[PDB]
Amino acid sequence: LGFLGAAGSTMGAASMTLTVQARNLLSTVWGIKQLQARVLAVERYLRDQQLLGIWGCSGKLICCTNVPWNSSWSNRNLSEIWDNMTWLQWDKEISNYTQIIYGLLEESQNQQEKNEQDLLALD
Amino acid sequence: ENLWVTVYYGVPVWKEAKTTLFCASDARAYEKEVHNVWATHACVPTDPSPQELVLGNVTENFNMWKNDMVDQMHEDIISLWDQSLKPCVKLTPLCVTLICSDAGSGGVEEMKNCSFNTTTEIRDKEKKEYALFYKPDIVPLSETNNTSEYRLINCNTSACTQACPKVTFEPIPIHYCAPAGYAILKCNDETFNGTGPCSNVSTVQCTHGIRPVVSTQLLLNGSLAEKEIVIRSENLTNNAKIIIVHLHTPVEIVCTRPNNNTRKSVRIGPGQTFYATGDIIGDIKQAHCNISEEKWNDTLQKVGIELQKHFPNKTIKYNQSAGGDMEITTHSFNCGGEFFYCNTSNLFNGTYNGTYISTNSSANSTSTITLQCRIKQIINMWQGVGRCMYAPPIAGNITCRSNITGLLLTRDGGTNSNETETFRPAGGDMRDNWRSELYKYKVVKIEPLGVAPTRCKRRV
Amino acid sequence: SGGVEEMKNCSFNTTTEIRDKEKKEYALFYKPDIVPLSETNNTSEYRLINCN
Ligand SMILES: *[C@@H]1O[C@H](CO)[C@@H](O[C@@H]2O[C@H](CO)[C@@H](O[C@@H]3O[C@H](CO[C@H]4O[C@H](CO)[C@@H](O)[C@H](O)[C@@H]4O)[C@@H](O)[C@H](O[C@H]4O[C@H](CO)[C@@H](O)[C@H](O)[C@@H]4O)[C@@H]3O)[C@H](O)[C@H]2NC(C)=O)[C@H](O)[C@H]1NC(C)=O
Ligand SMILES: *[C@@H]1O[C@H](CO)[C@@H](O[C@@H]2O[C@H](CO)[C@@H](O)[C@H](O)[C@H]2NC(C)=O)[C@H](O)[C@H]1NC(C)=O
Ligand SMILES: *[C@@H]1O[C@H](CO)[C@@H](O[C@@H]2O[C@H](CO)[C@@H](O)[C@H](O)[C@H]2NC(C)=O)[C@H](O)[C@H]1NC(C)=O
Ligand SMILES: *[C@@H]1O[C@H](CO)[C@@H](O[C@@H]2O[C@H](CO)[C@@H](O)[C@H](O)[C@H]2NC(C)=O)[C@H](O)[C@H]1NC(C)=O
Ligand SMILES: *[C@@H]1O[C@H](CO)[C@@H](O)[C@H](O)[C@H]1NC(C)=O
Ligand SMILES: *[C@@H]1O[C@H](CO)[C@@H](O)[C@H](O)[C@H]1NC(C)=O
Ligand SMILES: *[C@@H]1O[C@H](CO)[C@@H](O)[C@H](O)[C@H]1NC(C)=O
Ligand SMILES: *[C@@H]1O[C@H](CO)[C@@H](O)[C@H](O)[C@H]1NC(C)=O
Ligand SMILES: *[C@@H]1O[C@H](CO)[C@@H](O)[C@H](O)[C@H]1NC(C)=O
Ligand SMILES: *[C@@H]1O[C@H](CO)[C@@H](O)[C@H](O)[C@H]1NC(C)=O
Ligand SMILES: *[C@@H]1O[C@H](CO)[C@@H](O)[C@H](O)[C@H]1NC(C)=O
Ligand SMILES: *[C@@H]1O[C@H](CO)[C@@H](O)[C@H](O)[C@H]1NC(C)=O
Ligand SMILES: *[C@@H]1O[C@H](CO)[C@@H](O)[C@H](O)[C@H]1NC(C)=O
Ligand SMILES: *[C@@H]1O[C@H](CO)[C@@H](O)[C@H](O)[C@H]1NC(C)=O
Repeated sequence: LGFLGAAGSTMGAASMTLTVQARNLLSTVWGIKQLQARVLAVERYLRDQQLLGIWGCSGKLICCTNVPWNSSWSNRNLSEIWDNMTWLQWDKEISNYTQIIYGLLEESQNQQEKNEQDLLALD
Repeated sequence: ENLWVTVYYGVPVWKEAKTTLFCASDARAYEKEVHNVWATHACVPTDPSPQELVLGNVTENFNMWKNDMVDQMHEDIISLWDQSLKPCVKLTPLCVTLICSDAGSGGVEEMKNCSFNTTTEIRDKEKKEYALFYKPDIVPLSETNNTSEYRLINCNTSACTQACPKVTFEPIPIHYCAPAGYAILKCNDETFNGTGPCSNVSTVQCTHGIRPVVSTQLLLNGSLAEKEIVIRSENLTNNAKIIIVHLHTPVEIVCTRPNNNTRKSVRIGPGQTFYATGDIIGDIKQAHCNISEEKWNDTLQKVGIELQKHFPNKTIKYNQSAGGDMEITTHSFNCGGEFFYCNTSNLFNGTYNGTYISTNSSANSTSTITLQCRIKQIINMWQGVGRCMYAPPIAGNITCRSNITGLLLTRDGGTNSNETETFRPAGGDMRDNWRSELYKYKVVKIEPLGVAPTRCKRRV
Repeated sequence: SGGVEEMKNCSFNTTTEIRDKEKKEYALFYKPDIVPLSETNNTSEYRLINCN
């Protein structure tokens, strides 16, 4: 499947297709407009890569972070989320809470890296 | 146990954004040595395999009136049109007073002779030359009852930049392709009313064939419908919003012209030569457009029985345009490099009261509808920033075997207890044609990042 | 009327929308923007400074 093969499919079945939607992010009168759009696409991909790498999840598609999830954010059972819902309604009802989640991931990565350098220096 | 968040990359979630788009043209448009006006040197070619993938169970809202590709297409067309008249002949030494008479013995009652003097390739020598300018391009400057002094119309306001006699106004199709990281959602619902949700959204990269035809008050060549006649409007409440009728069966329309002599070449300096209208050989006739009678009659009957759904107990009427000058009240287009401005008095003369009339006569197809009209040569289009041209004439006769696709209508303001309202045709802004050809598509941006709950524990 | 020092009238002629006909106009140009081109003791011929 090419563009958006599982944009409405099963949540548990949409985790087998993240590669094809991530493989294609880069592939005078109009000598400046396409240049600006192409540089903007490059910085969009680079911002995404740096935001992945800032919490220790670079080069790995599905990465895991040890920070917990509060009950005031979603309060919904996992089984019917992963077997009934889609991605679009999740982005509809979670996107207002994303900044504090990103801050929590950044703080957890900072704590993990500081324990790592403390363990490396103490040994 | 408890929920721990995990980050996901490569997630199919969407947002609405406004970005610039590309071009796409056929492979046959690059072998032409006439260089066209758009798709030879600027726009990129496309692959001969447009891949389209249908999505499963997604419903997406569409709003064709608040769109970004219509404005971007209009700006690209305006900029590309202004950039194609810079290395061309400028008619600045043509504002000299003209002495104009009837077109010889037995005048044609439509053109004036308009002999003048002009500067040749030598800056000192001047020579007397003649042409045959059209009547709507001739303005009588006067201080008394003088019937021999005339001048050109575009010397009064701004510029006289002639179009180059190598490019053509042929509307070849183009396709719009979204850039990297963006997609185009296209709605395949046949009962799409213009605004609202759609449940058969398909994701595509490049659009279908769009012909940027220059037309007002009536739609030329374009994409047909699928099932029935479709009404497009945003409110259908006031009388100041243009309504678009999208048809299903085409009606044949032709437009002809009598003969001319040739392009008389007149020099106004080093290299800058312009082609004016020469003589006229043979008898002179009128430039008319023919439309079939019974096809137009039952097509308007189909529009009536489909438009009666939005007005249950009201009869519909049609009449002339709601006043104005030549450029807005007449159906205007171009063919073969020559422009037409034609009266629509005999097409919108009727009414429908809800009772259908069947036309079953095989021998009645001989009767036609004729639209008599004149020809202009200086075009002031785009309602400003148009770079006022002077279209060169064509030597022989021309034909306009065309096709019709849609109609542009506008309701009139009624009175008290007015159960019979009228629908007059009107054009106006240029964005309506490209908005009618871009109802399906909507640009969309994908965000590959996401979060999800699971039981993943990263090992230390 | 008056003296109006440091300004001069400096009426000229210019082309209309017709390249053949020309019409007379007038202004009030400043003194340092006016240069006396001269081949004799003519006290009426003046030109614009930046046309040089
Ligand atoms: C809506 O759709 C219709 C049909 O698709 C379009 O009609 C076509 O319009 C184009 C131009 O607008 C026509 O092309 C012109 O045809 C002229 C006559 O063609 C006959 O003769 C030639 C030989 O001379 C044959 O090859 C041809 O098969 C026909 O038998 C030509 O004389 C024209 O040549 C001019 O252009 C070329 C290239 O620019 C120049 O090199 C020439 O010197 C000359 O200036 C031109 O090729 C086409 O014929 C029409 N189709 C039909 C079926 O008639 C409408 O234009 C389109 N749009 C609108 C608004 O209605
Ligand atoms: C427009 O006027 C010009 C000049 O009055 C006409 O040119 C003359 O045409 C006659 C033919 O009837 C020639 O004998 C002359 O030599 C022409 N004079 C020129 C070229 O200076 C011209 O024919 C008129 N236009 C029309 C359509 O009749
Ligand atoms: C020069 O252009 C102006 C417009 O900028 C003309 O003014 C009007 O032009 C229209 C179009 O022909 C006429 O219908 C009006 O009667 C004109 N006058 C007014 C007051 O609106 C102007 O007439 C043009 N110059 C000449 C000599 O015709
Ligand atoms: C045209 O410009 C030149 C400058 O390139 C003028 O030359 C000098 O101008 C100053 C300013 O008035 C005078 O004081 C000098 O005497 C000029 N000559 C030299 C050799 O410096 C020139 O005068 C201008 N033309 C006219 C007619 O004034
Ligand atoms: C779309 O969702 C409905 C809702 O359960 C489901 O029945 C259907 O199979 C889904 N479509 C696809 C292609 O999975
Ligand atoms: C144009 O120039 C010619 C020069 O031969 C002159 O005789 C004529 O009077 C001028 N004016 C007109 C209106 O022809
Ligand atoms: C959606 O459009 C595609 C286009 O080919 C068509 O095949 C399909 O049948 C449409 N969906 C429905 C439910 O009709
Ligand atoms: C336009 O539509 C809105 C809501 O769809 C409505 O409130 C408004 O009255 C309409 N405009 C007119 C002039 O009726
Ligand atoms: C159309 O407009 C004209 C304008 O005067 C009016 O007289 C006429 O009644 C209208 N309706 C029809 C059906 O002609
Ligand atoms: C169109 O035709 C009608 C009747 O034939 C006529 O009254 C009118 O002046 C014409 N022109 C325009 C611009 O409506
Ligand atoms: C409209 O149609 C009627 C009926 O055939 C006819 O009498 C009339 O002349 C036509 N034209 C106008 C401008 O009313
Ligand atoms: C008009 O031109 C076409 C070809 O473009 C030709 O077939 C037709 O015969 C011409 N009309 C006349 C009256 O000769
Ligand atoms: C218009 O209709 C004619 C005959 O009905 C057809 O040959 C022609 O291809 C149509 N035009 C377009 C652009 O499809
Ligand atoms: C300026 O041009 C006009 C043209 O109408 C001419 O009559 C006049 O002699 C010229 N010179 C002056 C100094 O006004």
